[PDB]
Amino acid sequence: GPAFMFNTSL
Amino acid sequence: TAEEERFLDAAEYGNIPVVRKMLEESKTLNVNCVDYMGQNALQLAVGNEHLEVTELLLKKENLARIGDALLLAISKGYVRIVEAILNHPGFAASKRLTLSPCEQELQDDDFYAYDEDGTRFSPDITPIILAAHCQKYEVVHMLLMKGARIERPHDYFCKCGDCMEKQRHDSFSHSRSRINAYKGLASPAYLSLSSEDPVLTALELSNELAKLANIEKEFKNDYRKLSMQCKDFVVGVLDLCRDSEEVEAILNGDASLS
Amino acid sequence: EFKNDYRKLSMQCKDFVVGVLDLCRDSEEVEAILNGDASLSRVKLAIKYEVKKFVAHPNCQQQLLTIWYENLSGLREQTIAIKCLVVLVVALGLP
Amino acid sequence: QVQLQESGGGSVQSGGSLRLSCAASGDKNYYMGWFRQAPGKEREGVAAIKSDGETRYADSSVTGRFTISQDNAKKTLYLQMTSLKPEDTAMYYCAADRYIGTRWKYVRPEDYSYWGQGTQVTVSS
Amino acid sequence: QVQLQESGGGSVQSGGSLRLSCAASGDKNYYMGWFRQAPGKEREGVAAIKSDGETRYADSSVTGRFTISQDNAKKTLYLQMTSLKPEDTAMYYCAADRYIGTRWKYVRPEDYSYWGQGTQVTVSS
Amino acid sequence: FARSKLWLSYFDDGKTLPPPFSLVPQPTRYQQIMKRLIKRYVLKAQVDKENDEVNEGELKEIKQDISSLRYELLEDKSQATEELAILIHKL
Amino acid sequence: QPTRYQQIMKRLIKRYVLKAQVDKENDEVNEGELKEIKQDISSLRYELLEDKSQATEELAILIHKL
Ligand SMILES: [Ca+2]
Ligand SMILES: [Ca+2]
Ligand SMILES: [Ca+2]
Ligand SMILES: [Zn+2]
Repeated sequence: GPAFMFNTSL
Repeated sequence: TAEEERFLDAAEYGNIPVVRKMLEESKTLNVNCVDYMGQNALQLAVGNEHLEVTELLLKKENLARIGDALLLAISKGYVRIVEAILNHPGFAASKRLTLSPCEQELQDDDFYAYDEDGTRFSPDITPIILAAHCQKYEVVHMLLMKGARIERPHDYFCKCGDCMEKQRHDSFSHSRSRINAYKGLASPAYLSLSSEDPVLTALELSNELAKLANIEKEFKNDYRKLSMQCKDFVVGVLDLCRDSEEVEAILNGDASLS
Repeated sequence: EFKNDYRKLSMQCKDFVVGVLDLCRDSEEVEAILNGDASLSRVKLAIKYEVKKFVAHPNCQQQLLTIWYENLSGLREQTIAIKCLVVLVVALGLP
Repeated sequence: QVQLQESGGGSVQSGGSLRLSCAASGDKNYYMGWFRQAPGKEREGVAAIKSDGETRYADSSVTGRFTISQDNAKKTLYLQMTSLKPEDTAMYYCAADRYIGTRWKYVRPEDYSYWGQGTQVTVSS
Repeated sequence: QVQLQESGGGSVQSGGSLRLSCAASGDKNYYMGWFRQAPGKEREGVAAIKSDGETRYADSSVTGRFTISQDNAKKTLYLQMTSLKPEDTAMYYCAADRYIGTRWKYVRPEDYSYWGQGTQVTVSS
Repeated sequence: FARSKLWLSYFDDGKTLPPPFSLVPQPTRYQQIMKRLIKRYVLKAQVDKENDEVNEGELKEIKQDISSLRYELLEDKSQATEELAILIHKL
Repeated sequence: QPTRYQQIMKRLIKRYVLKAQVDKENDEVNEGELKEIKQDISSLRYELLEDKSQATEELAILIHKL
């Protein structure tokens, strides 16, 4: 979705 | 009834012990009872930011105003309430977040209705558009993770079937619908989190909104305001550069000062 | 002596009807605010009562433009020079 | 101290109709209501009416079938009970109070200071 | 009331592989998950998956070695267990619920209303 | 506003030709719309009020909420002590 | 995997999002924001008072056994 992932599901 | 008067006050003022007790033992209670403004328990709890009451209400099936409570929560930026509502099978199981405002206005399921007739916001305003309008960066990210996108409103002189029949039908809902879509596209919350190159996207969108200001003379101020939003977003990104490499990326794009 | 008190209250009624007009979202709602219960009864009253922001509001203006260009859908989006061009065309052929 | 005495109770077959009367003796009874207490349970509200006539009914089971009313001038409180059910069998009290507050619209027994003796209503199916 | 029945459990040697199946009977099971209860301890989460397929796994010991999945259309819940360890010996339950909320991402047993009978998994080293 | 007055002069059918060439001879639907807009206005007005700056009096109201809450809780804590104090007498 | 320009863009956008959130937190507090805190105390009061009542009922039934 988002272009950038700044954070793999936690 | 007294049970509904007591229940509505408990939800509105966050009386969690009473809300939980009534949702458990009471068999004569209508969770969809409304107050003097036609707001049920869910809308009263969301408005006052009662997350614990909100989750108790959503466990109760046949609860109404699910779609409006999400929009109300998004408008106030209650991130914890939003993810509680977005975890209601009305949203989780279906594809309401993914579908466009036009596709939304074809379902006619009155999901985002706040009362017998009408919606709290304009019917063309989807959850993602509303989150972009309010500039809720975390809410936009949550909706983007679900697949929600803003559909571009097409060109003004578009001769497709949709743009022809919508202009013929109302021509005022259509004009306001495209402003709302562009008001979400031009938001820094959606500009930064949607495209891989927000600076390029904002520059191109700024020109597109500037041209529409001339075409739509009556809504010229609305489009000029949105153009300035894209104009000072790229200035804001340029202001954050701290070394030459970052500046050379913003100015030259991917030394031709493109 | 209490002119400022009454002028302040008049503006409160002036921007209430502008506020209600600002909330209209489709043509039917606008046609209810402007035409009352297409005779623009409330638009004429607002002009008569000098409620300028009501008449100048984009919701009212878009309704006036539609009546202004009744059968001139093409001429609505034409440039100013073309509109001035058709004035001369009308002027030359007016008889 | 206002004096409340209940009358009209008795034994009725299911689906029948009953009318309870409450004679009030005193002036500070601006708030009156009817309360039932089924055996083995706690006293719960049924209806409550102000002096101006604003009423609220406890739950939605009694709404539409129970009607509370007051001569007001004649100092009498009435409870019109229609479509009686076996679960309606209880001891019915009328209570009065000079003031209740924001909690009046809940019909809660603890908000009423003066109570009658109560009349037994037994609905048989 | 959704009916959950577990299958696939048994005795496996350490480091082995197991696959647990959960047959669901009902429609309001938008949230399902797997829970284990080792003897002498409390029931704890293992994994949880939504209808759209968003999953979360309890702890990091089961991450990468346990995989939860659901036919969804065919109303079946699966737990692929690989690299079994002796501490994985427990009783495994599948639970379902119509709604969880902000606490879904914690995989907490108290948030699930419908439970299966549970199948015993005994990993021997 | 002035331009609209110019437009309204031409909406009537009487002013057709230029002066030189003019010589030759249960609730109704409106009530439903009004109810929607007024409710839309009341809710919008309440949202706009909630966007106003918070005053000292509004903050003092919250300060008194903590003041009232403190007295209720401390007395409630004292109720636990007295209940346990009399519990020792029986034991 | 990402190009160098993508790495720079990700840094600046995250730098923008955090800077925008800091600037929002510098805006004036409205009445609605304060009402949210007033309801936090309202909800907290009901939870605590009921919790205090739970202590009383537990001790009330403790006397019956004793
Ligand atoms: Ca203020
Ligand atoms: Ca603010
Ligand atoms: Ca809260
Ligand atoms: Zn089109």
